[PDB]
Amino acid sequence: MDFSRNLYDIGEQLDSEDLASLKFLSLDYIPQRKQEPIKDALMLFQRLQEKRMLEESNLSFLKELLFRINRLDLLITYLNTRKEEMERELQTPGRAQISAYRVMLYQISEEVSRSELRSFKGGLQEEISKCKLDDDMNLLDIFIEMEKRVILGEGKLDILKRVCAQINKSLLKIINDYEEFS
Amino acid sequence: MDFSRNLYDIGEQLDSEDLASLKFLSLDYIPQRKQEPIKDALMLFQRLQEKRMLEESNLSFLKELLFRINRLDLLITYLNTRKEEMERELQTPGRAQISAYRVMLYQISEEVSRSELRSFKGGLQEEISKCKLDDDMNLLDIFIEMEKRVILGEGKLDILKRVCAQINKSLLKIINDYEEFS
Amino acid sequence: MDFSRNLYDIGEQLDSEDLASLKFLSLDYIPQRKQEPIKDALMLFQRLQEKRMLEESNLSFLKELLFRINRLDLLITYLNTRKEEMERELQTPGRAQISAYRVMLYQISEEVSRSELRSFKGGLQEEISKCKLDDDMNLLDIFIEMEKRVILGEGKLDILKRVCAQINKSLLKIINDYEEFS
Amino acid sequence: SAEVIHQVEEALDTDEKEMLLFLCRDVDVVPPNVRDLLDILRERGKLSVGDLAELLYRVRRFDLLKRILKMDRKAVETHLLRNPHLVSDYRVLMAEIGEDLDKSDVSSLIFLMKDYMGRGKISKEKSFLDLVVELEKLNLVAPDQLDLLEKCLKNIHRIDLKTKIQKYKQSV
Amino acid sequence: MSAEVIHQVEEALDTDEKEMLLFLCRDVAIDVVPPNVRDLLDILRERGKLSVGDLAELLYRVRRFDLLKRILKMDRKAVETHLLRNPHLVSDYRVLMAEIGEDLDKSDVSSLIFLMKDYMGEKSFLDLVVELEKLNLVAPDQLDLLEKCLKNIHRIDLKTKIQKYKQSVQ
Amino acid sequence: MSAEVIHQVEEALDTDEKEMLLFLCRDVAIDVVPPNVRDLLDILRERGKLSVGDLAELLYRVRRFDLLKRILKMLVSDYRVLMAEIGEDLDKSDVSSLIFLMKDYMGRGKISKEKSFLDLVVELEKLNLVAPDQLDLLEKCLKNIHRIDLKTKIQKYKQSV
Amino acid sequence: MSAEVIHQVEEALDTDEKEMLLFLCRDVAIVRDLLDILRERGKLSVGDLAELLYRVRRFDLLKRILKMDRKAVETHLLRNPHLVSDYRVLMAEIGEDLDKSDVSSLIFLMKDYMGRGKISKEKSFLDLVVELEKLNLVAPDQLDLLEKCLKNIHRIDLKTKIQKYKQSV
Amino acid sequence: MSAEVIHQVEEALDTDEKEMLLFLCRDVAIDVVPPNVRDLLDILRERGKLSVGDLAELLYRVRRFDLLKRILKMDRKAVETHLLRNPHLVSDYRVLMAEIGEDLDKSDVSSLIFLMKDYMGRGKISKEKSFLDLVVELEKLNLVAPDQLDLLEKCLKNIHRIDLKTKIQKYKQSV
Amino acid sequence: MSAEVIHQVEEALDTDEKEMLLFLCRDVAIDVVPPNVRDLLDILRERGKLSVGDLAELLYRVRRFDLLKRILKMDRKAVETHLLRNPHLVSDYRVLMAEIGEDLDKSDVSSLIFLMKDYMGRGKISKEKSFLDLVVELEKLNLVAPDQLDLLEKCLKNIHRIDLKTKIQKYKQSV
Amino acid sequence: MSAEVIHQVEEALDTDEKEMLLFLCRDVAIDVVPPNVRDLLDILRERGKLSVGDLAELLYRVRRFDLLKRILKMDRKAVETHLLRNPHLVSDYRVLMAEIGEDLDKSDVSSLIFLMKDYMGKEKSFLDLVVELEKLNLVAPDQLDLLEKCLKNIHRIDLKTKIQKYKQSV
Amino acid sequence: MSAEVIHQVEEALDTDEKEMLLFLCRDVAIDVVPPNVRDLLDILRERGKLSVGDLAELLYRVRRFDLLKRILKMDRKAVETHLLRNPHLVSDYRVLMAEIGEDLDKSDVSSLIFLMKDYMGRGKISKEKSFLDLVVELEKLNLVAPDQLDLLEKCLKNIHRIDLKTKIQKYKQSV
Repeated sequence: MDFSRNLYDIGEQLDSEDLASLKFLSLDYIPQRKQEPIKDALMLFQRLQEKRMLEESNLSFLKELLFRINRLDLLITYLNTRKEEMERELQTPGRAQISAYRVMLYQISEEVSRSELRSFKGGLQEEISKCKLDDDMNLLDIFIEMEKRVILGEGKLDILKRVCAQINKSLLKIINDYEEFS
Repeated sequence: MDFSRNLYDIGEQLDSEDLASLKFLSLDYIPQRKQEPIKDALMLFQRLQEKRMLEESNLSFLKELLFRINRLDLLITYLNTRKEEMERELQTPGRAQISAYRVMLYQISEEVSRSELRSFKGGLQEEISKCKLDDDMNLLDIFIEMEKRVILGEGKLDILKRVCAQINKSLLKIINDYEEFS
Repeated sequence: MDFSRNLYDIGEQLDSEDLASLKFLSLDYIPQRKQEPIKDALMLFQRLQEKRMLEESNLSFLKELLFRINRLDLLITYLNTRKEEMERELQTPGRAQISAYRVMLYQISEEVSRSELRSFKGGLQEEISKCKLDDDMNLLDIFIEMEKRVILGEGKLDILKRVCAQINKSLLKIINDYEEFS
Repeated sequence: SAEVIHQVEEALDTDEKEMLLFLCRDVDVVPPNVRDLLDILRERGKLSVGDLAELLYRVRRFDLLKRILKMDRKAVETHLLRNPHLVSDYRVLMAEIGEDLDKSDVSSLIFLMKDYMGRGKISKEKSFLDLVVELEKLNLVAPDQLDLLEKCLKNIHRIDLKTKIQKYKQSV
Repeated sequence: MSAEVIHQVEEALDTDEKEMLLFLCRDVAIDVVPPNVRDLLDILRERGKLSVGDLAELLYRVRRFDLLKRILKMDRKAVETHLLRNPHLVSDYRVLMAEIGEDLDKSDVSSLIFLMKDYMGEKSFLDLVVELEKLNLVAPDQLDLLEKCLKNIHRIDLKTKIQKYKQSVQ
Repeated sequence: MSAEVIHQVEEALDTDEKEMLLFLCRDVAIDVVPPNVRDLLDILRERGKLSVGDLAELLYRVRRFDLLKRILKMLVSDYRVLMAEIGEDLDKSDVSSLIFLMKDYMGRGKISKEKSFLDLVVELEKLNLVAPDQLDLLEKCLKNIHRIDLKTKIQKYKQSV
Repeated sequence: MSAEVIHQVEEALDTDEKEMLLFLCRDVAIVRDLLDILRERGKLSVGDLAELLYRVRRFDLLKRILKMDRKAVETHLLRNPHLVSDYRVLMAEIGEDLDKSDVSSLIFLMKDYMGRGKISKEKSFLDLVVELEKLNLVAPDQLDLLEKCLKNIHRIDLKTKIQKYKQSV
Repeated sequence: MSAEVIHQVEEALDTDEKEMLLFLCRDVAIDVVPPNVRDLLDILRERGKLSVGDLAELLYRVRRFDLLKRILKMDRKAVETHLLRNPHLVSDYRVLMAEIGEDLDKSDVSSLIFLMKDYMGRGKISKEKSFLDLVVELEKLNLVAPDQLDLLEKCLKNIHRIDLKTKIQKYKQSV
Repeated sequence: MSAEVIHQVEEALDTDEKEMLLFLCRDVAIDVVPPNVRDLLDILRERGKLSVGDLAELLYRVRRFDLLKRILKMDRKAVETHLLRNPHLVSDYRVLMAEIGEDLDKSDVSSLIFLMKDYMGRGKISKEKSFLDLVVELEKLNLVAPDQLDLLEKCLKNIHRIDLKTKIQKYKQSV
Repeated sequence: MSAEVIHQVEEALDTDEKEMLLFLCRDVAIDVVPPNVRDLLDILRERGKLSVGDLAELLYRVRRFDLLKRILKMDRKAVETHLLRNPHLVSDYRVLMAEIGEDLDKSDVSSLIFLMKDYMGKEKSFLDLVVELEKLNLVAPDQLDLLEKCLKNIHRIDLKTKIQKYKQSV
Repeated sequence: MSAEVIHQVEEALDTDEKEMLLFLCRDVAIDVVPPNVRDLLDILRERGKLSVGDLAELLYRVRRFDLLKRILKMDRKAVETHLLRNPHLVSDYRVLMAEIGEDLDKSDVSSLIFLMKDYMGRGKISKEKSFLDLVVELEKLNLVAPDQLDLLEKCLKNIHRIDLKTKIQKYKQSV
């Protein structure tokens, strides 16, 4: 039972915030109904295993998830993989199993402070009800809610650009980089 | 293999809160006894199918429910309908299968926070005892309880206005707009 | 067969908790054995019909039962009776087919929350051992168990008053009102 | 008559039939079915319209009384009070006690009473009236002595029925 | 044909299937009270009403295609062609009654019994249907009572089925 | 082989069909009671009723078609067949109610043995309580057991003649 | 003289019905041969013939043979004097209401009184009545022992019927 | 005594205890086999082996004391005293077999007949037989005797019931 | 050993054992079929074939050791020894048929009669019949015989019972 | 062999393993439907297909190894070798169905039956559902397309991998 | 002893102690499986392995000394002395498993069943299970034995819990 022990050791280190980030990043492969009862890393790993995206021979997806959420110590300890090799593998076309849309959304969410989050909320208190605009909601839930109302899509980015222009320029730089990659 | 699969795919994306909203919105066609043992969207779809409000050649009610709870991605993906067509269709008189009273109640329920919820519970201690003032009750449960004791009828709205006047004026605006529409 | 249709429509609107309340309130005219296999309102209505307490020209007992559980909407919608008429009829002596002691017990049961219920269960450990202290039961079952061992009756209320004095005071108000009516 | 017997027998339950047979055991030969019991009672001459009304009233089926015998509760109660009884008070008391025990209570009663009775004699899934008739066969429950029944009833924490037994004892 | 074939058919059937088959053959043996399915098959054979096509029709009507393929060596397409060409043994009214009886649940049939207790004076829907037929309340040409009762219990799909059948008779 | 076929037919017949045939041929066997089908054929031969066409009509009402085909190697009153059909349409749970309902009319000990409906009809016909033109008692008894469909058949027979 | 009438009467009655006719004429004179001899004695007549059919409750033969139904003979029965005593028809009626499940109790309980032997052949109530009459234990004006036995067999309606008959005459 | 008491006793017994009464009286009536209770009682009365004490003993052995009080007008103590000073009409082996037969429920007799369906015919005991019927069948094959009980004890132990085995051992040590 | 012994033996038996005894003794009494057990015993004794050995053989074949011990006062071991030594009066085919009938139950015999009603006819076996009656009916048509048992084996295999077929083949191999 | 072994086996097993055993032995009893495991074992013993090795194999399929270590006095290695050499009773299809049904939880079966309701007409387990499907001639060892497609649709690809592996094996 | 004491004992236990008692009494009645506690106690009484001392030991091993004080009127010191002298009804392996199950909280059994999910399937783990259920499943798969505890010790070590491993080593060294 070496593989299951390794997965348990990896899932031991993750905290609540990393669990939420993983749940957001794994939306395309797990529907909301399965997402709701997930409360720890073991349940998420079981869900990933059920779709045959994670097993003894195949470990690319777990490595990609760990790389995206910026946890390299786990990669170098419990998986024996370094940063350069992961980047080289990801740069190869067809290997990335997470679209650039989710990656850029998470990167944008990683660079917002509480004051900037409040500015983002105030910029979007018109098209969104106050129910999902409570102080407890972070940027990931706001992005999910906007995706639910088809005001933020893969080809639709007007609202995001307009709101980000009122806060910072670096976010617009990241959006421009994503558009360039497209 | 086609229609049932589509219904299952649609129902897989609805979490517990959206299921509760759907159950509340459909009280006029599903009595309390059928409402009680429901825990997933598939059973609700079965109940709607039994009453012949949802089938291969008739999808109006499902589209109306999905548009009322502000879920446009499902409409645009799994049903191929845009916001403009649905808005125009619902604006036509005699075609809305859900009474505007329930829609107004749900829209009010979407505009209350936890502090506002506690203020609402405190304001309703006269006609309703502390038994229905449970901290786990949401606003929809309070609305149902009021509807049970004929204090919140479709023609009787004085108590709702009196309670809402102590929280915000936007709720009074919504109620007045509904009354003007009549 | 419009009368049976009306009774079926009334019974379809009652969930499980209201059915349990109706079963508890009707213990005077229905023994335990005839009450155990009852799990739907139709069986209770048929049992009442057997004893000729409910028919086409005699609906007073059904009206009283619906009034005692605060289901006035069913009264106005189907039986065509408002609260004022029922209050006037019940104020007249001799028209109450349900003893006031049972109604008082039910009202005490309604006014207790979860923490209050657990405190109520724990407060009986001073005088009764674990044999009759089943915590899985609810307040109504506790009252029935107390009635079985003649520790709580119409003429015996010391234990009930002592337990009620620990948690709340309005319950003592209800008990004192019942005693004043006695 | 003849049609009234058919109408009565076609509109009864199973446990109700058992209760009726237990009540009629007072008036002998063991009856196999309710139809045969009614035929025996009519042939013996004890059956009468008033007696049939009393029998149906003892089992709380007033709707049957109105539908068939065209009588109300007040008339049959006055007739029962004025005229001599058909079923003894002890049988009515036993039936009333039996109607107030659920499945758990009768299971506990049979488990308690299995100590000095055959395991297969009572077996399992049986009503309280069957246990009562078994005790009657063993000759330890009689209209004058009910001490063992009262003690066994107290063992299962049911004191209201013990008060009922005490009140019946005080009555006579 | 051979006694061993009908013996195998009788052995393989289930109790609910036995009851459905016994009810569904009431049109033929109208003056016979069958105590068992084996006796019913014997009576059908002795009256010259049972053949390979007839047995295939009976087994296909209770949805037992595996028995058609394994024993009678007939597939669904062939028995459907035989049904289309040869006249049916059983009228579509009994088929409709059986189809309706397979969809109602325990709570629904209990509510139906409570509703219908007024006209008459645990039991499955088939027993209720045969009791209604006994009192001449519902007949293949008159279905108003059953349609009204099905509409009153908020199960309108079966009412749609009945309406389609009633339109198909003309 | 006129004798061989009729002797072989008697083997396949069972007791219930023999009783039904006796009831149907009551009119033919008025002069002497038939003890058995084998002797019934002798009585019919004495009457001179030995004929393939008349004999084949009986099996049509008995509904034993396979033996009809074997005989074919390929008269009776319609009032009696109505009684036969009604008797065959009554299950074993209703004959008890019938004999209980009409217990007071006839001797209680006369029906001590368990009876088929044909025997009860014969007993009531001996008392002339049932007639081809008088069916009020039969109709009332059928209605009291809550079987209205058979009342329609009774009315159909009454209106036919 | 027509023997065809006698043949038809013999054939129409089944074997069990002959015992009723034999018991009815116990005191009148002392199977079909007995009827023929009674015709020779002169007591038997066409009018008295219908009385036997009326008592035995077999009304088809009245239309088949007598050509007169009960309507014509009901008045004649009252007009004609009683050919057979009512004491015999009362016993016939009592035997009518007794089933085969009761005669065993009678023969078992009364085995002590009459001869205990030759009880292997099952006997009807009429045979027991004849046996009792042989020992002079029962008289037409004395039915006390019969009433006692009927009460002992848990049958009260016939006990009241016996008293009704006794008080009637 | 007379025919009336026999009739009353016969008509006041259910079908369950009639089998017990038939089994208990096999030793007395072994020249002939009776078909029913009434024939057996009448045969014993005619043979002179039936009296008030014999009927009281039989009713006490079948545990129907109410009939003793009603018909025979005796109570338990009187019949016990009569039994203590009179020879037994039924042997101790018969009453022991009957007593064991009343402590076995359905789940045990089914197990016993399934276990011992191979020694005897499969269709011999196809119908659901009681323990008394099985004991009679075993006695026919001369496997269980008043002095030989090893096979019965082993069979009882084979179904995990040791209290009855101790009862058998107690009876064996009694003699 | 007068007629009293045979009278006791005849009266002690029950219906099924009497039927089995008549089927077993049908071979010897081929001159006249005895309608009653008394007639069979009388004709057997008249010819002188009835003796201690013959009665012991008859009672051992029907598997009733109680009558053998009580009446004949002979143990089963001595019966077996002197039955092996002396010539057998009952054919092995008859005891084989008796055993096969023993191993069958009501459902299986119903299956056989339903399957084989085509040859027997409705009126021949209309009433429910035991396996021995069907065996006699088959032997009437000479379809089954000690030198011809294939049809019986086929019919046994048709009802899904292979152990009986293997027993039949074992008997065939032995002889 | 003896009745003691059958009695002990009946006493040991619980209800779920009993149902699995009945499903596994469904095919060998081609025409008899047994109500109890006792009846099934008696039928197998009478038909001569029950022996020490066969009973050990049947208990091994149900995964009750302590019973082998206690009753049959055998370990898993001996029964594994016996399977390797002596041909086995239950087909690979039945054990594959049991393996698939073991992994489906109490909720996925409801979604599966909702998807499949269009081809047919209430706590159904997967074993009961597959028995019904086999009755309607929709799932056979030659026809495994419906099950694979439906398992893919509810996003359970490990079971689809199992089905594909089984198809590749044969 | 009697039925009344058994009923009083059963009416006082809660659900968790009921399950613990059912697991503890596995070895004594391994042939059968009882549905609830009352049936298990009845089975124990029928098998003759139930006495006042045995019931006292069973109550003591589940830590319910109040019942042993009032229901049986016994003292824990006397029970300890009896355990010292008399043989133990339950082996130390069962009490060790019960102790380990008691020491494990709700959030660790999920980790344990996830680690060992390869052998089992999801169907059993869909419902919530305690440590006793997992132990029973492992025993049924013959993966854990009283003389074979390496797998459980390794699994306990893998989840960063050492005190339970020390207890396992203590028991292993005890023999």
